[PDB]
Amino acid sequence: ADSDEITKQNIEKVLENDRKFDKVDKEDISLIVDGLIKQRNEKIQQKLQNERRILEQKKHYFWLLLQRTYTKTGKPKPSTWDLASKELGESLEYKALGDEDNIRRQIFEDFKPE
Repeated sequence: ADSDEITKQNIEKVLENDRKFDKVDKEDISLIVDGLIKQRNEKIQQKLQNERRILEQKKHYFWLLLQRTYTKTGKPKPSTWDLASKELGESLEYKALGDEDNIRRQIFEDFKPE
């Protein structure tokens, strides 16, 4: 979907019908293109939402790990994630977001315990 790859013009060159365009107006060409671009955007969006569902489960489990390590009363939530991460990273749930490093730092500060 990303960049549409000039889908309208590539489809419009096909909609010339090997240059037999003589019985189709200019209105038909644009409307078919707009439908194909919208369906390409929808197909991209549905796939991206499937990736998000995998991340939603891991955010709760990492929050459960951070709560087990840094509870309300037992260990205070660090003021800087670098101090936290140096002491956190033996446990496997911080390693389960080791490709999602921007998410793991944000959800740590935004944990808000109790």
